[PDB]
Amino acid sequence: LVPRGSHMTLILTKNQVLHCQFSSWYSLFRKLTPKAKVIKPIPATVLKYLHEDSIYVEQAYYPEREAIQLIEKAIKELGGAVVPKLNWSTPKDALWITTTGSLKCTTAEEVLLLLKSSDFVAHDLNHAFDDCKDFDNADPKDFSFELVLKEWFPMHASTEFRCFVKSKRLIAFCQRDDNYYEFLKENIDCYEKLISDLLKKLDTFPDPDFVFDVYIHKDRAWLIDINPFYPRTDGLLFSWSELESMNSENMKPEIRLIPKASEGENLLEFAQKWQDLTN
Amino acid sequence: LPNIYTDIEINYFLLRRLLGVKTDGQKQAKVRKLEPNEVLMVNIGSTATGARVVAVKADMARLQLTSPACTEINEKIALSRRIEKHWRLIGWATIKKGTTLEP
Ligand SMILES: Nc1ncnc2c1ncn2[C@@H]1O[C@H](COP(=O)(O)OP(=O)(O)OP(=O)(O)O)[C@@H](O)[C@H]1O
Ligand SMILES: [Mg+2]
Repeated sequence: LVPRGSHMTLILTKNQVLHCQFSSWYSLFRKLTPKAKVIKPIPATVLKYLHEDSIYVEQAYYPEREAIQLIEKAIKELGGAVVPKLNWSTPKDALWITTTGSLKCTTAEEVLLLLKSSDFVAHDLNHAFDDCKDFDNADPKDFSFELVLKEWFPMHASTEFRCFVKSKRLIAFCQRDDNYYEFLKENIDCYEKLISDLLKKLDTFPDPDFVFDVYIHKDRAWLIDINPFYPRTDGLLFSWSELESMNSENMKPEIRLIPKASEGENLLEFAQKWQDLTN
Repeated sequence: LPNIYTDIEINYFLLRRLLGVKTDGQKQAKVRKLEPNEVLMVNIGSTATGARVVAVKADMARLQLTSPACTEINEKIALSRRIEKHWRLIGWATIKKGTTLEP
């Protein structure tokens, strides 16, 4: 039998999708991720309401008082503000429906309005296994939908990075936001250390290829989510053909930042061009 | 006359049915009546916001936006409904009256 390399044509498997559920990796990496509450399985009344077309408001099916009180209970336990998510996706495509233009939710209605008007959430519900050769999508084993409520916090989009891992080795990472920040190039070596050390804490993760989203605040690289190593998840500043082409043997990852002088800067730059004449 | 509005009174018209042709040869689903306490998705220019339908008369509707929007009276609007986990275009309208945020 022919020994396959570590650059072969990527495919998606049932398991890969299952391991990437919030409940799946959260049990494993609770210590490394900011405060969250998971309602599993999602109250049947909430789920039935999500499948109903249009988006009817209480202020026509609406969820049972039991579920609303349950969601609202979890919200106060998370400081009154929360960021909702189903098993994998947050409703970031539906911030237009929100009063504040953000995923911040105080009311259980705020949560519902978002999930009910998001195509990413609609993907979670119907197309989670649309690419798995492992599973036959006709109607998905011992699986259930879950409502994740993550405690809201003022998170700066500047220090959010998407980190690519092929065969337990950090392949590359990039900025998650599409705006330029000058301070990133200055601290990139430190962020690279912070994110590489976090990966050391992710050796328990079931698959050898995954995309972990991070949030760096102070000298902390917080784990935000684990997305599959498949073009389904946005390669951002990297093409999925580039990610396949990368050496999973190389000790150094490829970093990508959003792109945009003193007498000192000039000759510190002219000191490096002196070391290009050497080695 | 541009201003920031929270509630808008629209003169509308709905489609007989949803856009497209079903590959089966089947007819697209009929666009149903505007319903109170239903959140639509209104395109007020470049602005995309939700609009809670509070009341309807004939070709008249009173919508209360999810957040304040920048427009004028007589602005052409596109009404959309969440059908089959897709934002389907249900009709078109024009602002007739509006309630400003503070003035
Ligand atoms: N607790 C939080 N407080 C504030 N903002 C948050 C919080 N969690 C996430 N966000 C914001 O939501 C965005 C998406 O969050 P998250 O990474 O958890 O969602 P996702 O849908 O799984 O990601 P993706 O769809 O890109 O794979 C983040 O980039 C950030 O701007
Ligand atoms: Mg994700």
